[PDB]
Amino acid sequence: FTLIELMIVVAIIGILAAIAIPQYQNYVARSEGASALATINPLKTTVEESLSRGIAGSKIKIGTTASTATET
Amino acid sequence: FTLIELMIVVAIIGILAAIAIPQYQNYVARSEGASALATINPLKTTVEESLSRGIAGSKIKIGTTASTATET
Repeated sequence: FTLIELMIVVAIIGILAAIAIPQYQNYVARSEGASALATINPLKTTVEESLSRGIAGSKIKIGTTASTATET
Repeated sequence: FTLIELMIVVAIIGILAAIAIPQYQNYVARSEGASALATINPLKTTVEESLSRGIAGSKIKIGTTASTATET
């Protein structure tokens, strides 16, 4: 092992560092907003259809309970 | 003091002389060459490292002046 060998390794370590890391939280925030909008968008169909069929607005709830003829 | 005593002394003086002296300047020259090579060998590491880090070749000088970020 020579000192030139180790100094070249140190220089290449420094060069391999310093790689600029761009902003990434904006991408995550935008994806979260898109996911939320895509999650709550189909619920417009449920509310509108239930209101069209006469189901009371107070009877339109959120859950996995089996919807009856009066509750959705 | 006898003449035989002094003649034995003279003979032993002559015998103690005449000791062949081999060549010795070759050893000194070889040691000087080795010392010079060992002196200038580590300077290869300095030049190569400075060139690797981007320091200009004209800025790589010899001296005890404190090396800066641009001069070595």
